[PDB]
Amino acid sequence: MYDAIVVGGGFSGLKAARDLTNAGKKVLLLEGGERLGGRAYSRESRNVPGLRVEIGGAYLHRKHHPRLAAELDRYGIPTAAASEFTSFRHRLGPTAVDQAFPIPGSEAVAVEAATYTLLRDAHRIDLEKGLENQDLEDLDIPLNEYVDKLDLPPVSRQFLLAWAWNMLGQPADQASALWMLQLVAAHHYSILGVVLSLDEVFSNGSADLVDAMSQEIPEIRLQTVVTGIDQSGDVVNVTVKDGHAFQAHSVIVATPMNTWRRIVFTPALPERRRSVIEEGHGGQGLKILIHVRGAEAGIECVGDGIFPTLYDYCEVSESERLLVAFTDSGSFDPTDIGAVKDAVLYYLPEVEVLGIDYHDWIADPLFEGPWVAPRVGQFSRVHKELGEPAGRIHFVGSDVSLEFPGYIEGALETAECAVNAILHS
Amino acid sequence: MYDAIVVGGGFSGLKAARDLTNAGKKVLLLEGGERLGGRAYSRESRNVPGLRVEIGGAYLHRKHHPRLAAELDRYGIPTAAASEFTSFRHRLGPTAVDQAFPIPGSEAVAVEAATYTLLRDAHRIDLEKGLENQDLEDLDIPLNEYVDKLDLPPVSRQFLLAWAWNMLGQPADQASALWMLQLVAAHHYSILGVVLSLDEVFSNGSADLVDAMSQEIPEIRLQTVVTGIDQSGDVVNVTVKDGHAFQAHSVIVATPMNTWRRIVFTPALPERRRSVIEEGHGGQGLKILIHVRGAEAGIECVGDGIFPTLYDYCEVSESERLLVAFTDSGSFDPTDIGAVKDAVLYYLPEVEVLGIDYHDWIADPLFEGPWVAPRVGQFSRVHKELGEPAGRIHFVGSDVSLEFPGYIEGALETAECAVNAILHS
Ligand SMILES: Cc1cc2nc3c(=O)[nH]c(=O)nc-3n(C[C@H](O)[C@H](O)[C@H](O)COP(=O)(O)OP(=O)(O)OC[C@H]3O[C@@H](n4cnc5c(N)ncnc54)[C@H](O)[C@@H]3O)c2cc1C
Ligand SMILES: Cc1cc2nc3c(=O)[nH]c(=O)nc-3n(C[C@H](O)[C@H](O)[C@H](O)COP(=O)(O)OP(=O)(O)OC[C@H]3O[C@@H](n4cnc5c(N)ncnc54)[C@H](O)[C@@H]3O)c2cc1C
Repeated sequence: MYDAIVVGGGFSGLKAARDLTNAGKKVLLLEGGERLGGRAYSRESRNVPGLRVEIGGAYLHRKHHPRLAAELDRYGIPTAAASEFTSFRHRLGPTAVDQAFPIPGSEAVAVEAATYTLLRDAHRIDLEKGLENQDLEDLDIPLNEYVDKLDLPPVSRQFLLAWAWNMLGQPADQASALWMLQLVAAHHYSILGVVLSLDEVFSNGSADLVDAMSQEIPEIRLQTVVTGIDQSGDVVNVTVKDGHAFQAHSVIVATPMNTWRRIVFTPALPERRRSVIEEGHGGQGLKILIHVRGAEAGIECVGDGIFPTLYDYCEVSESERLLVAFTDSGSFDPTDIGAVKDAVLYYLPEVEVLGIDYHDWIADPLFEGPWVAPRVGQFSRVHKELGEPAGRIHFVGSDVSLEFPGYIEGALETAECAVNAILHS
Repeated sequence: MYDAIVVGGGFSGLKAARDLTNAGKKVLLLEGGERLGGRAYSRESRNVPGLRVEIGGAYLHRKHHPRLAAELDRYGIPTAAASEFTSFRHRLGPTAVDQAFPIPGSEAVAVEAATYTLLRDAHRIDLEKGLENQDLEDLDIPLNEYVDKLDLPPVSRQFLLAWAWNMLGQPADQASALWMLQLVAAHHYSILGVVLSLDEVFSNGSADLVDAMSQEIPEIRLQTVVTGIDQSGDVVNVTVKDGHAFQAHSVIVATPMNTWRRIVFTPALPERRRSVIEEGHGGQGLKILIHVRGAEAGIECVGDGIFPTLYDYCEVSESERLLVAFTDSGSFDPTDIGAVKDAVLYYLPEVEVLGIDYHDWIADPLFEGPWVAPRVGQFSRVHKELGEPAGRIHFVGSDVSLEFPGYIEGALETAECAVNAILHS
C-alpha cells in the first residue's frame, strides 16, 4: 500500500516521486525501460569513443526556466553559455545572404508586415487557458496553407518553413498553424525567441541531473511496463506487463501522450479526451548527429533540402566534428546512409560523412514520439484537459505543459502541480 | 461671375482648377506669390551655378503614391530612381553598426517586440474615419513619452527618434505620437515604408509637372493674396488685397493650413475648426542643402545630433558635393553659418562646408509652415472636419489629407475630392 505510484521515470516522474517522499508519503516509481530520464537521453557516442553526447536535449534558458535553474542550483550542476555560429552556408535561393539573418533588404518590408500578423495571432493565445477555450479554430489549419496567407517573398518564406519543420518536427502540410503560434506565445510572444532562447547548455549533460534526482527516490522498479491503471475500488490498482500489480491511493502518470493509449484505464478517461489520445499527436521529429570530416567550427546551414537545418554540435578532434541535423521520421529515412550523404552534400559538398548517431523515438514503444506536436484539429477540441486529473489519476509531462511544451521546465512545472494536488487535497 | 474660384497655385490648386475647366466649368486661379507650385520649389542652386535643386521636395514612390504617377504618365514627365546609399556614418553609439539598418543583433528581440506595439497602434487608425473620431486620445501624447512606454535599447530608440525628427519636423517633446502612427498608417502600415518611400524623384524638378498642369488652366492671376471669402449672398465673393474683388458659385481654398487665419470667412468657419486653424499645426521641418567638399559618394548619417539625418543629395563635381540635412526651425538656427559647420562636423569631421541653400517656410507669410505636423491634442480633437467643406467653401491640400498627408499625393488626392463634390453637387 503506497500513498502515490508514479508511472514513468523521466523528469516529471523523478520530480513527482521525490517531492512526495519529502512530505512523508510512501512513493513507488515504475519505469518500463532500463534507464531513468526518458527523452533526456545522455549516452556515449556510437560514432566516437569517450564522447558524451545528448541524444535528447540539454539546451536551456535561465530566466525562462526558474524551476530548472533551481534544480541546477540545488544539486550544483554547472551550466555554460551555448555555442555561437560564425560560418553560414544556407540554401535559401540565389538572392539570400549567408549570415545569421539570411533575409535580404528587398524583403524587409514584407517580413516586417508578416511579423505583425504572426505576433497578433500569437498574442490571441493565453498560456494559462487552453487551445480549446479561446475560439482558436480559425488558426488550426495546415501550416503551408497559413504561410501562403502571409504571401512571403522567396527567402523569408523558406526560412520560416525550414525552422518550423525543425521545431515542430513535422512538414508544413501536416503541421498546425495554431501550434506554431503557440510556440511563439510560449517563448514570450516572439518568433525570434523560438531559436534565440538557446542561452545556456548542460555542461555535463542531462545525466548528472537525472541521477541526482533519482538519488532522493527510495523505491524505483526498472523494466516495469505499466499496462493499466484501475481506480475502481477504494484504492487505485496499477497492473504491470509481468502479471504483478501494485496499489496506491493516488497515481501519477508521467509518460508521453502517445503511450497513454497502450494503458487500459478503468473507468475510461473523459469523452473529451478519449479520441485524440488514441490517434496521438503528429510529432515525428528526427535528430541525427552526423560524424563528419572537413568541417569547420560554428557552421549553420538552414535551407530547403530534406535536412531543413544542419548545424554544428560539438568538437570531436582537430579535423573531425559533429553536425546535428533536424528533420522528421516520415520524410527522411536514417537507415539509408546514401540519403544521409546526399542531404549533407546538399549544404556542404566538401564535407564527408564518416558515420551517424541517433535514436528513433517514434519507433520506441516507451515513447512513440519525441516532443509534442499535434495534428490539424486535435488541440482545438481538447488540450487543457489532457493534463488535468481524472479522479485519483494525474497526468503530467512536457506533452501536457501549457507554459513550456516540449521543454524540461514543462516536465518540472506540470509535476509540481500534481504534487500540490495530492498534498493539499 | 465664375463657376468656381480656386485659391492657391500649388499642386492641389492647379489640379482643382484644371479638372474643373476640363469638365467644362469657368474657373479662376488666384496665387499670392510670384510663382506657381507652392512648396513644390525646384530652382537653381545658390551655391552651384547651373545646378538645379529641389528646395521643397521631389522624393516620391509609384507604389505608395499612385495618383502622382498618374500625372507623370499623363504629361509624360520622367522620374529617376533613388540615390542609393553605400557609405554610412552613424552616431547611435558604439553598439550600433555602420549600415542601412544600424540596429545590432543584441537588440533584435527588442525591435521585434517594439515593432508589434508600433504596428498594432498604427493598425488602430482607420484612414477614412479621421483622427478626431476613432478614440485615439491615449495615443495623442508627446512622442518622448510614447517611446519611453515601449522601453527601447540605445540604438533602436535613437534610430527611431532621429527619423521621427526628420519625418515630422518636430522634436520628441513637441511631436505627437498619434501623428507618428498616422505616417505609418498612411504608408501601408509600415515603419520601414516611411523611410523606403524616397523611391523615385523628379528628373527635372517639380517645375516640370507644375508648368504642365498650369498651361491647361486658362485664367490664372499671379501676386493676388486673398484677404477674405464671403458666401453670404447668392454668389460667393472673393476679396483680394489688390484687385478686389471676384465672384463665383463655388470656392476652393488650396492655401496652406496655417494661412487660413489671415483669410476672413463670412459667415465664420464652424466652431470645431476655429480652435486649430487660428494657432495652426506645430510643424517646423527645416530642409537645408549644404554645399561641401571632401565628402564621400553616397553618405548616410543618422544620430543624436541637431541634424538627426544628414545624407547624400546630388553630385556637384568629382570633388565638390551637395548634402541634405533635416531638422526644425525651433531647435536649429539656419542663419548661423558656424552652427551648420559644427552640426556637419559631428557626423563628418573630415568634410569642409562651403555654402548653404535653404528656404524658411515658417517665416514665409504665404506658407507659415513646411509640411503638416499637428501639436499635441489638436488632431484628436478636430481632424477630418478641417478638410471638409464649410458650405460653398471647399478645403484641400496635403495639410488636410487623411490618405497621405505631408506628401504631393495628399494635394492630388484632396483636389480630386473637391472637384467631384462640386461637379456632382
Ligand atoms: C530531439 C529532442 C530535443 C530536445 N531538446 C530540448 C531542448 O532543447 N530544451 C529542453 O528543455 N528540452 C528538450 N527536449 C525535451 C525533453 O527532453 C523532454 O521534454 C523531457 O525529457 C520530458 O520529460 P518527462 O518526464 O515529462 O517525459 P519522459 O522523459 O519522456 O519520461 C517518460 C518515461 O516514462 C517511461 N514509460 C513510458 N511508458 C511507460 C509505461 N507504460 N510504463 C512504465 N513506464 C513508461 C519511459 O520509458 C520514459 O522513461 C528535447 C527532446 C528531444 C527528443
Ligand atoms: C521641405 C519639404 C520637403 C518635402 N518633401 C516631399 C517629398 O519628399 N515627397 C512628397 O510627396 N512631398 C514633399 N513635400 C510636401 C508637399 O510638397 C506639400 O506638403 C504639398 O504637397 C504642397 O502642395 P499644396 O498644394 O498642398 O500646398 P501649396 O503648394 O503650398 O499651395 C498653396 C499655394 O497657395 C498660395 N497662397 C497662400 N496664401 C494665399 C492667399 N491668401 N491667396 C492666394 N494664394 C495663397 C501659396 O503661395 C502656395 O503657393 C515637401 C515639402 C517641404 C516643405
